[PDB]
Amino acid sequence: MGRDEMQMSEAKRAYRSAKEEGNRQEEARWANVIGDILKNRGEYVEALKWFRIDYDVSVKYLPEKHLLPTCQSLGEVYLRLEHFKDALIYQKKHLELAKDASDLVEQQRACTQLGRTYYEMFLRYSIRNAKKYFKSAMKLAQTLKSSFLKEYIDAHNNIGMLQMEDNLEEAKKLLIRGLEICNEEDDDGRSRLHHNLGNVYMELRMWDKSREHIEQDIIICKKIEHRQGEAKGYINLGELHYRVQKYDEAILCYQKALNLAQSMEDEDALASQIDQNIETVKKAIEVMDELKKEEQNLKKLTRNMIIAKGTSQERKSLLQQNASLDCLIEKSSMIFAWLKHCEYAKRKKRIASELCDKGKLSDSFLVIGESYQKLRKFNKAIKWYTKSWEMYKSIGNLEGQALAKVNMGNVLDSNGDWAGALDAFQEGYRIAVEANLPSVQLSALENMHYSHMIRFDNIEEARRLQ
Amino acid sequence: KQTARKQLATKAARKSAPATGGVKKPHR
Repeated sequence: MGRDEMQMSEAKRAYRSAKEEGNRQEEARWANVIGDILKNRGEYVEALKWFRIDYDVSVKYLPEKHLLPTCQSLGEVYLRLEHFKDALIYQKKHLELAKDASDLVEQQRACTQLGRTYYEMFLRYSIRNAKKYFKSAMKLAQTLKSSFLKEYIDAHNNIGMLQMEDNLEEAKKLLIRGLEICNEEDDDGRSRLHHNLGNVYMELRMWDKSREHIEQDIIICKKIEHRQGEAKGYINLGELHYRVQKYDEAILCYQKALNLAQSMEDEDALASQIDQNIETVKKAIEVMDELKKEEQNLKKLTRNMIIAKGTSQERKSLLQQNASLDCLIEKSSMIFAWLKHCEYAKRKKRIASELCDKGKLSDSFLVIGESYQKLRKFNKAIKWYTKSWEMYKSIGNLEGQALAKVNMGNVLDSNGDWAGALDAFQEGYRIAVEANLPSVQLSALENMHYSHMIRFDNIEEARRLQ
Repeated sequence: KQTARKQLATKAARKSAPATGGVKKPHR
């Protein structure tokens, strides 16, 4: 970046010169160039200034063709400023200007960018358009096919990325395939490919492999000197450490990402989400301290039951131990420490079975089944979930059956049974409505609408939202 | 999705791919 000092002076020189000679086309070409340097420096408002004046020179004196790249860059900067409506305006004008000329390549670019803006809106109808434009972009990169290599690999990248936000396996396939294409022929595409690969891996719970991939995304961003890049690589390495109970490393990676974000003038929102993450981990640390204090309390109650066995203080200390275990599963489930959750759930089931309680035993069955699903141990999860369902049947519990059915459907979905998943959601709604419990109906409706929204059924989903 | 019955969840980050060209190339 030792060359970005004079490389601006020469471009500002050429802009003032095309202004002094009335070379309108080169006024606008150099306005674009300088706006692009400003964009690559994180100066998005100041990029918008001489992207607006490039747009204006093109509209005033230049043919319509000039409007086509300028609308892209303009629509890009609005995206990085979190101005989505504003982006979409020029993004769509870009698509129009590319269709009326039918050059296909620019039509690919406009579709990739449309899919980007919609994907980014949805995390904050949107998923439908996102999938539509990402798929169209992939098809327009296949049609374009050492010619459109970048666009092809990038379209693979974006389509794989769209998959996981719950099709982890096809995302795995697409991203690994794109990386294979890269090796078949230190690139900025490998950055995002490694990035989303580590993200899907850490969703599949394989930490070390996700660690490796996130780690090289960081390294490659350090080499390219892509500051925002390694800010996102550090924020995801911090996510890795946070999900695996390593909080001090998490705050280290989050502070590093903060320093990267705060060195750019117009990356304010990323720095605010980094601050938000840092305080979330700070709060989880207190939650963990509560965990460990109640664990010590549990050790004391265990020594009290060992001494008061058969005394009828055995049952009292047993229910005290059940209460401690319930507090413990609650704290263990706020933070995402699902292994401790499984521990506490299992020990709750052992002391419910000893206490000859059907209700507590059904609850411990539900919590052990949730603990097993959140590990992505789906078969063991459905076995414990049906255990809890059939135990809730034997007693006068309709809530429990509804809960067990809904969560069982969640497991079914995440295993690839979209059909049985929604069927279980709807059965859960059946029991839910049949027992006049409002919140379980709400949750069942929420996953029903989810199942339908991910299946592109607008009418049904919009009806459930009501 | 939704688990039926205050969790502490951090925000992750994703990386989309830009379009490959919005820049203009002047003459000199």
